[PDB]
Amino acid sequence: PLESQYQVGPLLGSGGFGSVYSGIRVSDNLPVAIKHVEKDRISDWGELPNGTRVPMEVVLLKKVSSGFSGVIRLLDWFERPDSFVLILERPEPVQDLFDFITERGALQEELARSFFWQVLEAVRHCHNCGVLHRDIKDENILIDLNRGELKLIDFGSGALLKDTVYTDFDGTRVYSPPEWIRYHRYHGRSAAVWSLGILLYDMVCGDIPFEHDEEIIRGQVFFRQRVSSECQHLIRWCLALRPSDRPTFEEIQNHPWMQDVLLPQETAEIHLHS
Ligand SMILES: O=C(O)/C=C/c1ccncc1
Repeated sequence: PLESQYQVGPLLGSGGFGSVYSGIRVSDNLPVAIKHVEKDRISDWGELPNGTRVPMEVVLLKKVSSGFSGVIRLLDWFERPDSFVLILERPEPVQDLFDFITERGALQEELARSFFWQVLEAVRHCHNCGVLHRDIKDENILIDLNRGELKLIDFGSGALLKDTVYTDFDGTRVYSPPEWIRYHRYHGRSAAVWSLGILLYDMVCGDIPFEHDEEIIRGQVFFRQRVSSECQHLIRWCLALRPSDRPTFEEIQNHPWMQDVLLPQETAEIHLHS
């Protein structure tokens, strides 16, 4: 069973992740996303509770699979001779944060607060399940427009979470920390916080703060839009040059700028026009 089980639709995305199609589960007309990954382009693999050799991506997705709606749910997968096919949940209507920001410019702080908070809950969920996403960015975040709920997608650059140093990286350079640029070394959590600082800046300014390696290393933050003093403080904190000067997830969520977040649904009512 595979072709009879899913009705394949139009292509959604095409990148370093691969080829993702809109789909419909023939069983109950459920909206799905059908992701194809070529074996030759897969650089690291693991194994399941019993399992054969599957892509790390599948390992990581199964580990964060649950009722929690903050991380994309892997519903099924198939192995073909030269590829793996991932059946993922698809919200509907949906828009990714990159497209959302492109369309609307810098986000109001209240909306950025709601979105960032949900990103924080989702990443914490990953870390708790032993999974490090390592490609946190606007493109890897879907917005369920009706419910006001965000979903982390694309675990294709991820790894098991560990407390020892990482010497490999294949996420997005412009979201990577100065210790990666300068040394090819990072730790998971502190590097995740850095990329979260980039994302937050992206939300409130409508573009990322650094384009080139030298800017990343210099770590000097210029605000191109009006941003409140506390948000600027949180952003600069996440983007501290020294990894150990960065806030913990707890400190991020305790920060004064993070107080009084909207519920996702209150968020959709106010900012998503539902
Ligand atoms: O996990 C991914 O790489 C992509 C997931 C996804 C889910 C719904 N729509 C588009 C992409």
